[PDB]
Amino acid sequence: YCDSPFEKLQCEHLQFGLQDGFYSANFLDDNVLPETYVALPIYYQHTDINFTATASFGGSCYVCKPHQVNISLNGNTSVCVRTSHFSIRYIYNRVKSGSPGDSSWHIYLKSGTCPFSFSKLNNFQKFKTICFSTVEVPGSCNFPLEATWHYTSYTIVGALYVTWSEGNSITGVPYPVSGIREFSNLVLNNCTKYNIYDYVGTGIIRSSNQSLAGGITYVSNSGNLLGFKNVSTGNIFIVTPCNQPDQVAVYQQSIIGAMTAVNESRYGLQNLLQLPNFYYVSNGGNNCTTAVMTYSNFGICADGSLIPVRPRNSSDNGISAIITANLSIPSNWTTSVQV
Amino acid sequence: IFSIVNSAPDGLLFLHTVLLPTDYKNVKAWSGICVDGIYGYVLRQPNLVLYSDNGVFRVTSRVMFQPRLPVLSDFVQIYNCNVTFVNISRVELHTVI
Amino acid sequence: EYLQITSTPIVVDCATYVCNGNPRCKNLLKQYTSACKTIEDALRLSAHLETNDVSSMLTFDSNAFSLANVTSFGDYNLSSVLPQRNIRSSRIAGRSALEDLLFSKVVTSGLGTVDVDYKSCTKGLSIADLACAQYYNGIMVLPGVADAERMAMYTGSLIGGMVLGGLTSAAAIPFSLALQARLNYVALQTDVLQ
Amino acid sequence: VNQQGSALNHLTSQLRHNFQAISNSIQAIYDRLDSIQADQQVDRLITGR
Amino acid sequence: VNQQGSALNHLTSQLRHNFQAISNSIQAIYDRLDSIQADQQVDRLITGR
Ligand SMILES: *[C@@H]1O[C@H](CO)[C@@H](O[C@@H]2O[C@H](CO)[C@@H](O[C@@H]3O[C@H](CO[C@H]4O[C@H](CO)[C@@H](O)[C@H](O[C@H]5O[C@H](CO)[C@@H](O)[C@H](O)[C@@H]5O)[C@@H]4O)[C@@H](O)[C@H](O[C@H]4O[C@H](CO)[C@@H](O)[C@H](O)[C@@H]4O[C@H]4O[C@H](CO)[C@@H](O)[C@H](O)[C@@H]4O[C@H]4O[C@H](CO)[C@@H](O)[C@H](O)[C@@H]4O)[C@@H]3O)[C@H](O)[C@H]2NC(C)=O)[C@H](O)[C@H]1NC(C)=O
Ligand SMILES: *[C@@H]1O[C@H](CO)[C@@H](O[C@@H]2O[C@H](CO)[C@@H](O[C@@H]3O[C@H](CO[C@H]4O[C@H](CO)[C@@H](O)[C@H](O)[C@@H]4O)[C@@H](O)[C@H](O[C@H]4O[C@H](CO[C@H]5O[C@H](CO)[C@@H](O)[C@H](O)[C@@H]5O)[C@@H](O)[C@H](O[C@H]5O[C@H](CO)[C@@H](O)[C@H](O)[C@@H]5O)[C@@H]4O)[C@@H]3O)[C@H](O)[C@H]2NC(C)=O)[C@H](O)[C@H]1NC(C)=O
Ligand SMILES: *[C@@H]1O[C@H](CO)[C@@H](O[C@@H]2O[C@H](CO)[C@@H](O[C@@H]3O[C@H](CO[C@H]4O[C@H](CO)[C@@H](O)[C@H](O)[C@@H]4O)[C@@H](O)[C@H](O[C@H]4O[C@H](CO[C@H]5O[C@H](CO)[C@@H](O)[C@H](O)[C@@H]5O)[C@@H](O)[C@H](O[C@H]5O[C@H](CO)[C@@H](O)[C@H](O)[C@@H]5O)[C@@H]4O)[C@@H]3O)[C@H](O)[C@H]2NC(C)=O)[C@H](O)[C@H]1NC(C)=O
Ligand SMILES: *[C@@H]1O[C@H](CO)[C@@H](O[C@@H]2O[C@H](CO)[C@@H](O[C@@H]3O[C@H](CO[C@H]4O[C@H](CO)[C@@H](O)[C@H](O)[C@@H]4O)[C@@H](O)[C@H](O[C@H]4O[C@H](CO[C@H]5O[C@H](CO)[C@@H](O)[C@H](O)[C@@H]5O)[C@@H](O)[C@H](O[C@H]5O[C@H](CO)[C@@H](O)[C@H](O)[C@@H]5O)[C@@H]4O)[C@@H]3O)[C@H](O)[C@H]2NC(C)=O)[C@H](O)[C@H]1NC(C)=O
Ligand SMILES: *[C@@H]1O[C@H](CO)[C@@H](O[C@@H]2O[C@H](CO)[C@@H](O[C@@H]3O[C@H](CO[C@H]4O[C@H](CO[C@H]5O[C@H](CO)[C@@H](O)[C@H](O)[C@@H]5O)[C@@H](O)[C@H](O[C@H]5O[C@H](CO)[C@@H](O)[C@H](O)[C@@H]5O)[C@@H]4O)[C@@H](O)[C@H](O[C@H]4O[C@H](CO)[C@@H](O)[C@H](O)[C@@H]4O)[C@@H]3O)[C@H](O)[C@H]2NC(C)=O)[C@H](O)[C@H]1NC(C)=O
Ligand SMILES: *[C@@H]1O[C@H](CO)[C@@H](O[C@@H]2O[C@H](CO)[C@@H](O[C@@H]3O[C@H](CO[C@H]4O[C@H](CO[C@H]5O[C@H](CO)[C@@H](O)[C@H](O)[C@@H]5O)[C@@H](O)[C@H](O[C@H]5O[C@H](CO)[C@@H](O)[C@H](O)[C@@H]5O)[C@@H]4O)[C@@H](O)[C@H](O[C@H]4O[C@H](CO)[C@@H](O)[C@H](O)[C@@H]4O)[C@@H]3O)[C@H](O)[C@H]2NC(C)=O)[C@H](O)[C@H]1NC(C)=O
Ligand SMILES: *[C@@H]1O[C@H](CO)[C@@H](O[C@@H]2O[C@H](CO)[C@@H](O[C@@H]3O[C@H](CO[C@H]4O[C@H](CO[C@H]5O[C@H](CO)[C@@H](O)[C@H](O)[C@@H]5O)[C@@H](O)[C@H](O[C@H]5O[C@H](CO)[C@@H](O)[C@H](O)[C@@H]5O)[C@@H]4O)[C@@H](O)[C@H](O[C@H]4O[C@H](CO)[C@@H](O)[C@H](O)[C@@H]4O)[C@@H]3O)[C@H](O)[C@H]2NC(C)=O)[C@H](O)[C@H]1NC(C)=O
Ligand SMILES: *[C@@H]1O[C@H](CO)[C@@H](O[C@@H]2O[C@H](CO)[C@@H](O)[C@H](O)[C@H]2NC(C)=O)[C@H](O)[C@H]1NC(C)=O
Repeated sequence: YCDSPFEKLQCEHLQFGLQDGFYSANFLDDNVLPETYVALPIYYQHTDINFTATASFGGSCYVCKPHQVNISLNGNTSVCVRTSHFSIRYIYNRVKSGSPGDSSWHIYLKSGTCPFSFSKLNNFQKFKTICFSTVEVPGSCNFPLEATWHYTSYTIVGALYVTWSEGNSITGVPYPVSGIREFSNLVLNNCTKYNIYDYVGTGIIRSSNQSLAGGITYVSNSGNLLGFKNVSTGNIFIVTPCNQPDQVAVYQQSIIGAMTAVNESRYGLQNLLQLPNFYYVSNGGNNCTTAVMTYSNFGICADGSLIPVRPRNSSDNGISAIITANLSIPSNWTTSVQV
Repeated sequence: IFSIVNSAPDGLLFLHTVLLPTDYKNVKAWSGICVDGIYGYVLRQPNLVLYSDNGVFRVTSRVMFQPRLPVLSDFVQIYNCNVTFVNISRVELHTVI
Repeated sequence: EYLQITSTPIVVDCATYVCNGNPRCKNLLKQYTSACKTIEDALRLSAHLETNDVSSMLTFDSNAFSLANVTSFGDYNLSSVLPQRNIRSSRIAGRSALEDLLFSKVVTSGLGTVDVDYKSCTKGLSIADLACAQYYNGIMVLPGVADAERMAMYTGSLIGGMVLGGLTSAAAIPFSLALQARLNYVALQTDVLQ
Repeated sequence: VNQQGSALNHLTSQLRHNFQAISNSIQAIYDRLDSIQADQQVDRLITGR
Repeated sequence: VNQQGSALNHLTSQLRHNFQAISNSIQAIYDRLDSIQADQQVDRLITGR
């Protein structure tokens, strides 16, 4: 079971039991995160699109095929957007017979040939024109429709035909916020999933105050964001990832200490030192006088305490000089062997 | 002193043999003999020490301790007698050489 | 003359460099579990081997160290080389009067390989530096063994060894005489007055 | 010192080159396509890196 | 000796990685597709190896 702080290192490296030495560790966590969106100024205009499907059953055979199925977009056969924002759904009507007899039949969309997905169109995806339709037209991909009885036998019923063309004018929205004049959002102080001037990623956004004039985006030399700037003012913001890797030391099937970069306690360890370029977290004493592991400029001993490394003692006497004094000349000799 | 060679996995393994001092000895050194204040003698080779213990003069090396007796074939003439020399007259030169 | 004796150790992280902390890569890198398990150890083995050799030559002597003072060098003004004694800290000896002029030239322009501190790359409140910009990609630079102090204890123990003649326990011959013994090696000096 | 600097400056600069995929940022790949289609794209970057 | 062993252990382990093809074994490729279509797949492994 992957529950204990040490039981996770094995669970991460896919190994039953570990050797002695230093190991790298960075435990991620899957969760749900809020979403922020900042874009260049533009006005707001919205539209809504449904996608309904009603059915009836019971002709001669049930588990074979449904009797009839209807597909329509907003009641029409083709509807598309002259506006700047849109959002699409999918609705299956189960109150056709009053009593919900549709409990047995499952109907859902499949994955077609388009280079996107129906369920992820509401995200901040950008196009030029779309013009959905429910009839065949040349040059258009499609999403098939499926019907099944308790997941025994599958069949194809209909399809949804969609066109597009690359552009930067029409953007999808998760849901129609009403009463606003410029769609924007910003969540600070803990991890989010930002979409800022066509940049996507994760991190924490904090405020600051620096005196800089020029661009509205400071990227690194590897394509990642480091800080942007609100255009209607002078304040800037800072973006940093919220998961930093560490270094763990393993000795005799247990964790001795770690060298983190965050000023807090760690994976079962309590005490906290402060080295010149990082922090050290352990739970040992300070009375050890031995060494079992070695690192750049210090040696971690058995219980976790730090011990500095010492140089080697060696004494020598220089060459003799012509002088009227007292000298020292070797008298007896011994041998030794080196390899 | 010498060395020994033995083989190993795709290589060689040497076995050196060196010496190491254990005990030292204290010596009352000198720097040369100046006779009659003007004529002076010094040792030609720069690896010899002229010393004297309790009245007798001997010559040894500087790396090991191998005393022996001095001979006239080890001295050159270094005239004008630096001050920190041994004061001795020519009539008694045979007591050191 | 200048010689190079060591380089800087680099330790990299596989899962962070391959993708920036996405919790979905790790489900795909499991099929490559031996692809980068052989990289971290391949780097850390050489990084460990370097220190076992660099620290094996940097010895230290105590008696010869005490003779490195400027008062025991005759009339040869060598005071711009000897290490500085007191720094008002817990350091036996610091940089010399000449090393500072060397470090004022180049090492201040490296900006990405020397004495970086990782305690500040995790607080924000400013645009990230160049050194902290790489730490977000898993590249970490370990500290070296030869710091400012050990190099001032190994060099000072060699500069002070010249005046240490073959006298008794701790006597020091004048430096005007340490050259008379190094000139007789060439030819026997036959001049009474120097 | 210049040679030491250039080696890391070259290593950190190869994350910009997207291989034969949609984009060079994985959060964008997992934001557009579903789970069954993004696995054929992510490995194209993984093998290059 | 460890360094000598690791070099061959790394070389013999790169036959597992299938490139942008169907599988990492050529017999499987020729067992599924016809002759006119497997030639655009085999070369993707040949160039990598
Ligand atoms: C092409 O377009 C480019 C984009 O616009 C353009 O680059 C930009 O050039 C402008 C020049 O005006 C940069 O402006 C900044 O201005 C700051 C404000 O102070 C100055 O500007 C005021 C308005 O002009 C003046 O009034 C002001 O005088 C007043 O204030 C004085 C001080 O208080 C006072 O004494 C006076 O009496 C008066 O009251 C002043 O003149 C300024 O702070 C800022 O400083 C830069 O330079 C300093 C010295 O080098 C640095 O200390 C500082 O950190 C800034 O340098 C950074 O940027 C440099 C260039 O990129 C780098 O070389 C530096 O190393 C440093 O880079 C670090 O920091 C970056 C973030 O800032 C980071 O991204 C790096 O990775 C690195 O870590 C600066 O002068 C504007 O900043 C420039 N744009 C960018 C992005 O840098 C370019 O010039 C155009 N090309 C051509 C040919 O024209
Ligand atoms: C960028 O943002 C950051 C944060 O995001 C800003 O940092 C903060 O800046 C605030 C000021 O804008 C700081 O507020 C200080 O508050 C002190 C009192 O707080 C105590 O008491 C409260 C309860 O009342 C308590 O909650 C709190 O915790 C504290 O215990 C004030 O005393 C202080 O003012 C003092 O200093 C100013 C001028 O400061 C000068 O010197 C600074 C270095 O010491 C230097 O950094 C400054 O730039 C400046 O040169 C002075 O005016 C004050 O009073 C003087 O004048 C009166 C006459 O009016 C005179 O009678 C008196 O004798 C003094 O001569 C006083 O001495 C602050 O207001 C806050 O602490 C900061 N936060 C942090 C974490 O540092 C930052 O300012 C922003 N800007 C920049 C450019 O970075
Ligand atoms: C990494 O994180 C660690 C934390 O895990 C940091 O360690 C602490 O760092 C602090 C600052 O460097 C150390 O000082 C303490 O600061 C506390 C907060 O004060 C700051 O913040 C407030 C705003 O919240 C601000 O207004 C203020 O100006 C400061 O900036 C203080 O509360 C704390 O006081 C503690 O001690 C006093 C009594 O101390 C006196 O008496 C001692 C003998 O008893 C004597 O030895 C001391 O020297 C001193 O003379 C105590 O009264 C405080 O409150 C207790 O008592 C009241 C009732 O009396 C009770 O209500 C309350 O709950 C407490 O029980 C308090 O205990 C310090 O001044 C702090 O010491 C560090 N902690 C440790 C364990 O070392 C570290 O700094 C971080 N690293 C970096 C780089 O940032
Ligand atoms: C080269 O080598 C040769 C031989 O190999 C050296 O010759 C010998 O040099 C020795 C000097 O170290 C001589 O020993 C001294 O003997 C003195 C007595 O001699 C008198 O009596 C004899 C007859 O017995 C007579 O022939 C002679 O002419 C004299 O009249 C001692 O007094 C003297 O002791 C002195 O030093 C000790 C040192 O004690 C501690 O203190 C030091 C700090 O000051 C410390 O650093 C040391 O390490 C040490 O631990 C001191 O305690 C003595 O103090 C006594 O006297 C004071 C009054 O002055 C009194 O108050 C106190 O209570 C003590 O009672 C005293 O100052 C030496 O032991 C030896 O005789 C010589 N032998 C020959 C054959 O020549 C030559 O010196 C070497 N040259 C060089 C340059 O190294
Ligand atoms: C998916 O979509 C389809 C397509 O729309 C949909 O099918 C419609 O279903 C609705 C549901 O009720 C039907 O609505 C009814 O329409 C009646 C009018 O029917 C006309 O056509 C009759 C013949 O059509 C059948 O036969 C031909 C072959 O000949 C076949 O191809 C057809 O597919 C179909 O099976 C015809 O007999 C009928 O004539 C009547 O009316 C005239 C006067 O106009 C009279 O003189 C005749 O004697 C006869 O009575 C007519 O021409 C309509 O009458 C009916 O009325 C209901 O409501 C009133 C109240 O207003 C009640 O009083 C009455 O009793 C009825 O309950 C009702 O409106 C519609 O006709 C279907 N469409 C077609 C083309 O047939 C599916 O339902 C959709 N799926 C789901 C799950 O809903
Ligand atoms: C930092 O670390 C060091 C070392 O790691 C540490 O030193 C330890 O300190 C603790 C506590 O002070 C010591 O534990 C105590 O030991 C007491 C006895 O130790 C002395 O006596 C030893 C022999 O005694 C036995 O034999 C005689 C007969 O000969 C018999 O009468 C006695 O009853 C007893 O059976 C002696 O060997 C030992 O010497 C050690 O050190 C020297 C070098 O200095 C070395 O040469 C020796 O070989 C040996 O290693 C020492 O002189 C003991 O009485 C005492 O018992 C208390 O606790 C028990 C419960 O456990 C109670 O029941 C009892 O009533 C007492 O209250 C306790 O066990 C420990 O021995 C030290 N370790 C060493 C190696 O010296 C420091 O304390 C640490 N901290 C600091 C700040 O420095
Ligand atoms: C090469 O060799 C030289 C040899 O000279 C060496 O230089 C010496 O280095 C040592 C370092 O150990 C220096 O020793 C220091 O002495 C400090 C004392 O001097 C200060 O204090 C004087 C007053 O103290 C008197 O009164 C107190 C009681 O209040 C009493 O205890 C004292 O013993 C003493 O009697 C003060 O007069 C003096 O000022 C002099 O100099 C100024 C100019 O700077 C001049 O204007 C004055 O008129 C006066 O002449 C000076 O201010 C001492 O503080 C220091 O440390 C001690 O104190 C700390 C606590 O603070 C303790 O923790 C520590 O253990 C010490 O006890 C230290 O001992 C010595 O002064 C140097 N001498 C010279 C001439 O420079 C070089 O370093 C060598 N080089 C190398 C590379 O090794
Ligand atoms: C099984 O029964 C169904 C209906 O009971 C037959 O098919 C439908 O019959 C209705 C009669 O009201 C027509 O309105 C539909 O148009 C018919 N559907 C189709 C697709 O033709 C069917 O013929 C019977 N036999 C089978 C399925 O073998």
